[PDB]
Amino acid sequence: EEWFPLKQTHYPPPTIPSMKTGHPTGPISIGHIIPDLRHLDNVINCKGFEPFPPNMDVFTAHYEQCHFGDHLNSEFVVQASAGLHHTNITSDRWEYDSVVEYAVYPTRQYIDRLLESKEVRQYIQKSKKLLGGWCVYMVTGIMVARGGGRNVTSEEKGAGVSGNVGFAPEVGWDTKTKTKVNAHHTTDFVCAIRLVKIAKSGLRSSWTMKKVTR
Amino acid sequence: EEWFPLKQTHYPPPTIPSMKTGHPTGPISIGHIIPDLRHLDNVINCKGFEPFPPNMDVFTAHYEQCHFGDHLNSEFVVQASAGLHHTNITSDRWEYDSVVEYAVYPTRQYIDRLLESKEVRQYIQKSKKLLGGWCVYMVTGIMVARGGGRNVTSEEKGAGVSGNVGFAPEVGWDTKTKTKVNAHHTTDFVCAIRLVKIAKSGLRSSWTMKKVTR
Amino acid sequence: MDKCWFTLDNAHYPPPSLDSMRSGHPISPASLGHLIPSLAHLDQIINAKAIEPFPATMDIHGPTIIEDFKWDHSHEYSLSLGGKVPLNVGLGGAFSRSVANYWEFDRLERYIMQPTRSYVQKCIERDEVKRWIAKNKSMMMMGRWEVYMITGIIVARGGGRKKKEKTTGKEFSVEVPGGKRNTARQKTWGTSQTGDFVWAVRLAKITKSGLHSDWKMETVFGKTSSFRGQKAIF
Amino acid sequence: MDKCWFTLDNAHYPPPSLDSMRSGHPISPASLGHLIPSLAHLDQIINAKAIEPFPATMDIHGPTIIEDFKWDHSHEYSLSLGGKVPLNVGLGGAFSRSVANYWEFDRLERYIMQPTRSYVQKCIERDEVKRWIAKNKSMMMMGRWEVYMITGIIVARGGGRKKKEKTTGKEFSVEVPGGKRNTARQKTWGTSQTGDFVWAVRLAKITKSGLHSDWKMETVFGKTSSFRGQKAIF
Repeated sequence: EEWFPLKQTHYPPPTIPSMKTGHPTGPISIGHIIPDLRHLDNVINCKGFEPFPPNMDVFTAHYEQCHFGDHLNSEFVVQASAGLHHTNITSDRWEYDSVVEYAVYPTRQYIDRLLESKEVRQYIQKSKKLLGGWCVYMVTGIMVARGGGRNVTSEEKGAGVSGNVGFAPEVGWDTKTKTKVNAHHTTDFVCAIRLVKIAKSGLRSSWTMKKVTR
Repeated sequence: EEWFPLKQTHYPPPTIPSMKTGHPTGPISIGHIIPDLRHLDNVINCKGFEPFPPNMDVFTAHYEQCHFGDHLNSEFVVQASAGLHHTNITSDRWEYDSVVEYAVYPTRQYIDRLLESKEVRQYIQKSKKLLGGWCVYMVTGIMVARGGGRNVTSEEKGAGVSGNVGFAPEVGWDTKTKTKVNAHHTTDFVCAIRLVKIAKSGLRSSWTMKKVTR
Repeated sequence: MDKCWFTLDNAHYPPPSLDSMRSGHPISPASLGHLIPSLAHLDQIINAKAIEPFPATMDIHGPTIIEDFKWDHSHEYSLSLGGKVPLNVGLGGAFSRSVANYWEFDRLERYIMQPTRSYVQKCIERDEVKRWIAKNKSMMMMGRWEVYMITGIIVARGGGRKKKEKTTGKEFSVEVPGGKRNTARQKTWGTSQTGDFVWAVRLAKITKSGLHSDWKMETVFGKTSSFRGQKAIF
Repeated sequence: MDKCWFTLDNAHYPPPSLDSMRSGHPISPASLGHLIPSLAHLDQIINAKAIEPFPATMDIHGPTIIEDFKWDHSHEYSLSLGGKVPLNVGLGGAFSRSVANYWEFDRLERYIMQPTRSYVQKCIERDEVKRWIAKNKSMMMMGRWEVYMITGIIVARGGGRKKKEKTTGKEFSVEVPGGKRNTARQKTWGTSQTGDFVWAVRLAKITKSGLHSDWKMETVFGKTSSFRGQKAIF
């Protein structure tokens, strides 16, 4: 998937009055277009976008005492004249205090008039000139924490390679890495976003809109 | 069966003044005609029906501290080169507080004049045109709870299939499902109804009325 | 089947008001009188903010209230397979997935209406619906329309506590030389939703093979016709 | 990847003020708007105290504050090898290095800005940058410019406690007659830094293969392109 969590906390939340005015006051807000998830900081419509029509509205949800913890174990073991042991142990814990979720739903005419923007039309022309079929993403909803939340991260990576050569030299490498990070954020930040994929290829009459899940 | 219990609680009870006025105020009331038990929400005489004659009367019964609990165990076991084990364990408990029962008895002339209704005559003509012999059901009595009642449901479904192929692959699937639902209703609803079957086929001079038991 | 209530995956829809739902105001996408191609496409409302007025024979019945609704569901399964080919090479693959859900709610409120033949026929004769069915271009569905109409809504009043746990264990071993790898993941998500919002909806399927046949309607029981449709909770 | 914050090895840079950074005053070598060939060459600022004015569309966003930041990192490894040549001579060489770091900080403050296409193009058209790229004399880098622009800064407010331990054990044995020597060193360094100073910086790599191609920019994730570049802490 429903949402894509962002592992970044350097993005302040937009204010409510500027959420739907067409000129956001934050790095990430509803109405932006990004080339890809990785290139999240390259906002195509940096100048702004058309204000939401009266039909458009934002739906809000509230959550309290929300926490999220996950673990991961990866044991890549190769036994043979060599021996490899790659052990990865990862632990992540997030304990929030209050979370708010904003969502919206697009419309065919609104996306069409959005594609007529100067920056958007410049990008699509460049993409069409370079690539046969263009594809972009649009941020639909944002989940914003309130007051931050505690974070605990524990990473353990152990790599052991033992190679036997048969004058019969032997090479033994045994490396270990531990990292325990404790953080206590005390400010609001964007947690997760929803992306809508807009693509067109093969000289289609109209573009195609799809949803992306993890 | 004597009565057919309904496993639904989205049907409010009719009020007493509208019970015998010919225009019920509830989804299910005495005097409706349904094509089948499954199609219980397709009331043929949605507009209404003739008011009860003075000879007709409703008999009422009262019950207190009524509870109903049942269990079910199903063990479908197949041993052979495959092994199947399907274990179903179901538990249901209903604890009411007060139950009222309303019953009536039909008459030949009343059913005949009921069959002359616009919606009823339209349906019987369509059924006769489509099917060789028509058959309908009529609700006779309704049992109504007072103040709701506690409900506990426990379902456990375990399916285990082990298939041996003899390169000798083996496939083992072991799935289990548990569901425990606790509910505390606090409003009146219809519990059970009695159905009278009216059928006619083979160009019979008069239709046939029968009772249905589970 | 017996249960015919499908729960929604989105909780940001505001709950409709009694006067608004009587007047047929589509404040939220999930409301009585709307037509959707499927449950997963609830946002694709066929009706263009033109709700047929409710006649005097149409009632919303009553607000059936449910209190202290706590249900627990643990769905766990484990599959394994062994492929050994001669030289001798053996492969062992095990996949275990466990999903444990635990929900608690304080108050749920039910609203339900019974569609009639005349009302559905009036709705199906709208120009928007005629345009939508005209969008169909195929030979197998020669006039075959499969639309779902929202018939009942149950609204949670006070939020609730949700707990979800997902365990995934993938063990992949190959014996030739030999390499084995185990990937164990355990995700947790605890939440305390607060606020009034629609909780689940009941839909009645309307189908019509062609103009020669008569269009039929029936309440959906069990699971929806969509791919991997979620089964009714209660 | 996920982490894109590179920590500095020098703590004597004074922290820029909010009014100074808005006005683009290069009080410290590490500040927003500067261009450096590499992270290790931060003192070699390409800009000659000529910061392009920030337009109305450029914001410094907000001071994201982090409290009670304590992280521990122990990186230890041990390699060994044995070379025996026939007469018979054996050599045993073992090298063990352990580096244990322990940092504690009370308050960290984040500032970040998002570069735009127009602003970077204005910066790249400066005469100083044109002179610097003209200093390049090679054929493989036919117009290939790889410059890093400071995009974000995080400042520690209150110093912190640092502990570093380094253990080095070198055992060298030769069996022929035979000589063996063990060299064990254990260095310690405990410190309590006091004062406000910049802590780490985030850079966005700008590259351009040639005039035929378009110049691209992207935030650096993982480790920098420099030799033995330190990985991002968080």
